[PDB]
Amino acid sequence: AEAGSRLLAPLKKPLIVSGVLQALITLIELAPFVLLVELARLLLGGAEAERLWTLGLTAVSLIGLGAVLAAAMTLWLHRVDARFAHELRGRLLTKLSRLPLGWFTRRGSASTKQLVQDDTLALHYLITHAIPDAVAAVVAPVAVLVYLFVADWRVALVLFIPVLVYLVLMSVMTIQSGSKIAQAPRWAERMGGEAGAFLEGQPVIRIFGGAAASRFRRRLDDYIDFLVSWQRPFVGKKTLMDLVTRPATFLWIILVAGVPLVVTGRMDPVNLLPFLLLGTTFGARLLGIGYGLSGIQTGMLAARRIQTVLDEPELVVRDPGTVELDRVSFEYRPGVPVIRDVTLTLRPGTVTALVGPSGSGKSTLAALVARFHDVTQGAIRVDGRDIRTLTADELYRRVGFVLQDAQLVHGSVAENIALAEPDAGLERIRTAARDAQIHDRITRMPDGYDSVLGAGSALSGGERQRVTIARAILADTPVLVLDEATAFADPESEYLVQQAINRLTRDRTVLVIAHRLHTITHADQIVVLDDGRIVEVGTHDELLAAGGRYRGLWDSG
Amino acid sequence: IRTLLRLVPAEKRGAVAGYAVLTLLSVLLRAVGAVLLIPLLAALFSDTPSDAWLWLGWLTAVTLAGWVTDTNTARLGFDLGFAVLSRTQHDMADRLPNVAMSWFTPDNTATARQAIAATGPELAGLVVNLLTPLIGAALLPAAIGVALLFVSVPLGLAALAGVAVLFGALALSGRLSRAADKVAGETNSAFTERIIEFARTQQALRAARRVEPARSQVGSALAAQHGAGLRLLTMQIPGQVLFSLAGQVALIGFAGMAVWLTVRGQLGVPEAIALIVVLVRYLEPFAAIADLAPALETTRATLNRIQAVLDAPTLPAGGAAPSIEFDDVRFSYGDEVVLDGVSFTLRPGNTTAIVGPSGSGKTTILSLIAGLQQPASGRVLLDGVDVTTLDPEARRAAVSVVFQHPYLFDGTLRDNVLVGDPEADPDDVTAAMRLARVDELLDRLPDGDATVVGEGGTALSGGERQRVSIARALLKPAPVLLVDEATSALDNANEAAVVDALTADPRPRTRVIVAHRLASIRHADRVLFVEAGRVVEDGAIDELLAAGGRFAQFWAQQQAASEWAIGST
Ligand SMILES: Nc1ncnc2c1ncn2[C@@H]1O[C@H](COP(=O)(O)OP(=O)(O)O)[C@@H](O)[C@H]1O
Ligand SMILES: Nc1ncnc2c1ncn2[C@@H]1O[C@H](COP(=O)(O)OP(=O)(O)O)[C@@H](O)[C@H]1O
Ligand SMILES: [Zn+2]
Repeated sequence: AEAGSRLLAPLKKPLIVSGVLQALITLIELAPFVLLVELARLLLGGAEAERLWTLGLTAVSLIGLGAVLAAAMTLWLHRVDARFAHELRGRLLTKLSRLPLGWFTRRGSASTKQLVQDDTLALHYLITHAIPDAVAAVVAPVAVLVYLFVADWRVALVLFIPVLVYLVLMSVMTIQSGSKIAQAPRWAERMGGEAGAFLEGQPVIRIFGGAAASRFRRRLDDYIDFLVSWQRPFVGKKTLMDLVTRPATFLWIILVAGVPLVVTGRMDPVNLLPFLLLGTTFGARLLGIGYGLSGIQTGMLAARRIQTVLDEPELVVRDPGTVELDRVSFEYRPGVPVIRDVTLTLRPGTVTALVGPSGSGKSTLAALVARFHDVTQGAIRVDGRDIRTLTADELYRRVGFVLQDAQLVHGSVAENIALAEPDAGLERIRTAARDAQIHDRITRMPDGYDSVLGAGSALSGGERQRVTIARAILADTPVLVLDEATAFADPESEYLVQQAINRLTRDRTVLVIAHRLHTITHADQIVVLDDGRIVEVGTHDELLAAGGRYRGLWDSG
Repeated sequence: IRTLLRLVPAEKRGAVAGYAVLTLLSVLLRAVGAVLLIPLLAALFSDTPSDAWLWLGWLTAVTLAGWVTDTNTARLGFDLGFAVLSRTQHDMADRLPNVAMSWFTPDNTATARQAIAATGPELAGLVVNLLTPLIGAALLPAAIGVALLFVSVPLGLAALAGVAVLFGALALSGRLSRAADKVAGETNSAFTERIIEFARTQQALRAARRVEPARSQVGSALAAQHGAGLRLLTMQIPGQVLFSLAGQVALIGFAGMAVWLTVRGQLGVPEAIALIVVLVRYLEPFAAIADLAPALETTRATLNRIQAVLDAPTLPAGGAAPSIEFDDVRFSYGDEVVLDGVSFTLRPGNTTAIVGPSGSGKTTILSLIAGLQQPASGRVLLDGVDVTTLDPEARRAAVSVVFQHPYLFDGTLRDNVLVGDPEADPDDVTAAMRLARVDELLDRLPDGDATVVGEGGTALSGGERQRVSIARALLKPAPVLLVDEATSALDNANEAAVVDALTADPRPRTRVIVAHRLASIRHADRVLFVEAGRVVEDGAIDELLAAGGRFAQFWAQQQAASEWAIGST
């Protein structure tokens, strides 16, 4: 992994120390199985109880040493990682304050919580648990293998017969099901989607029923029969694959390989003893390597995702209230335009709206004017300056906006409307709310303007949208951008929201994403977009006389 | 856990018994094979090496019998795994349609998704990859303790007394490991609650040109919390180290006892060494149970989810226009009331409008009429017959509905319409197209109603989806019709289709509508305004308008909004 490696650059030196301390602890936890062989040697030699007590103290001292080393290394690694976690959480904080604002409206990507919380927990477990586990799970089997090879190469190599048989059986079961193995994750995901549809589409099945229930059950039975036909023929392979690694088979083959040697006098009876101590569970050791290494990939993926977030492009700054657009071309994906050669100019103080078929770059164009993104070709010149050359302090003082998904902010209502100018007094906020037609509801709250807002509250969607509108009042700009869907997203508050958004709109170079064709009857300008290209330009009456796309669309409704 | 024995079918009770008996046979055989090391190794290490052959003969016969019974157990395990997979999936598919819609909360829906989808490869191999190792390694230490008891009762007691100690050690290790991981995850999540709050609102802050103070505040909070977060770490120290120390101090204690008896004279050196080897075989099964802790935990979670599916509260059980009746009906998700004191008796052949704000339970009322759920309180009846007490055929064929969502099942347009009545003739289909205004879409489609309208087939907008949804309810011959829609001015064909549907439908049947717009609920004979789940007004449209109540104010405000535009007053 390249990105994951780049994220874990400052932890390489501590993690190398962890990979040695745990490799040491693994040997020390296998040491008493050497001292038992030594004890058997002494008892064959009949050494006096003093040497016996010396070896009994050696073993308990090594056990204490290996139990203290693990505690010390855990304590040290949980403070190596605990400060790298702080560094990462403080670095993502700076990165989040420099991404393009459209990044947080991305699609086909992990959620923010899945990117900052889960991918940090899976990194904490990559460092503190999974790397110790994965170095222990490789030191233990390899140390056991080399020790048993030192004891006797004959019975040591015999341990590989069951391992070779297991690998041969796994390979034979894999090659005969390569297409099935490839299909299985895809069928799992497809059936997950089908189950989701069957669950969210439950009421149709419950009431209308008929073909839908039978179709879902048929797909479920097809998946079940796919699994059964896949794995039923391999039961003959997959049962004998398990017996070969069982400790009883290892014990039997150890004894069949050693007892002839002992009786024939070809190896001392103590050289067989290490295999009995350690080599019995050797099969279950190598099966632990795979689960050990599986714990590194799950966290390396999280490291890759966080580094991908950290590698995103930043909101670059380069170099009369009139919004301009000239040869505006914008691509979401590589070489996939949605806006193509849009040239437009809005006079100061004019309420402008743009229309078109749903999914034609209208909201994308409005956001681009608001600078949620930067156009690939062309330039949007507000007051003669390209937006790309203005800082977040300057541009967003000249171009405010209230799009959909209005966001509340921590603090009370007084310090939720006055984010632009926190020095503003409560009276200014109150008159702003009165202009926004939200002062009536705020006074009805038990705490008035002192009610604490944040992630959630008792306010509905329309009410918090009105609060954001009131905030936009204080963030005075000669320009504004809007989405008409906000004007009627809340039917109960639709009238008050309309009055508020109109009051905000007054005497400002307002751009609106218009959907209802009847709402642009007396706007100052109208434009039509098709496949990212301009088709019609003019006022309401001019386009009515044109008889083109807009007239056909409005005659349909 | 008793769930796993509940999942197995009644057919395979002849395989459950033949699996348990052969598992006990394999456990006793493994214990005997471990205990047979005592005379075998005693002859091996003594001054008569050749004597060990006979006990090697018994050991190899024991091993081959273990091979045969283990093959039988694993074959029956795979077969019973497929059988219980099929039983579990089919019982889930036969349960969920009968599960009340109240059970389908977002978290319950997610668990049901995982149970139906994610539990495929597991239940095919639970009893063979988990129960066989777990049961064969949990009963082997005690079995060896029993077997050594027949060699020396004090020796068997010494072996068996440690089994309880080491199982307690495994329980302690598991507790102190998983609790430590829980605490670690909780601390990691709590630290990052600030960054979520920042990231969600960072567009709003940017619009307020106040990003830098918020970033500095969150960074200062992170630094302050990490200052205390890098101290006082104790919990995970006795984690895996605890068991790794228990399963080594036990080995040293037992070996030291064996050599203490050796010097005391009760045992010889070969017996002491063979007992050391056997008392090591006594300890190896505890490692296997430790390695099965993650798999056992995951399987326990999945079996808990499957038991959640298999324990959801099912709905009990017991062609002119009917009458739908409501008597003090209430419904609530948790303690949040959705319906409060709703009562009506709509006469057959009537048309009624249920209206109000989104906080009410209009769609809840329609779903209760349709029999999607048992009401929390009150009684919902079809001419005095409670909906839950109908035969399934009558319940499914009683009501036709148009949902808030379209719920298109990704089929063809003809398939999307014919679910209302697959047995109907093409003339009824044509009537449905005429009334629902989908014929305008037939003008666009290449193949017409046979064209695929799936998510990847055709990118239909909201208007087409709602029109075909209207056609679905129109086609069905159900004696009762209901409509709940979210029609808007985005596509004006929607309201025209609804107006044609609820008016020109020639069949006689009770009709209900739920909508927000004006100038379309006129055709409803009655009106039932609802506020916070309680009916507040009743009567006709014009009657309520003349009465000057809540409906009149709603009409006035929505009329003012509808006439409004952008650019001037
Ligand atoms: N990541 C993206 N997000 C949004 N739209 C995208 C993306 N990539 C490509 N597009 C295209 O750009 C168009 C923008 O549609 P838009 O007018 O914004 O819809 P809406 O008016 O509902 O916001 C879409 O029709 C879509 O095909
Ligand atoms: N806790 C909840 N979880 C999911 N859905 C809910 C919950 N509470 C209410 N609802 C939804 O609200 C609906 C009833 O309110 P209704 O007045 O129909 O809203 P709307 O006007 O948006 O249709 C129900 O159909 C139900 O789906
Ligand atoms: Zn930890």
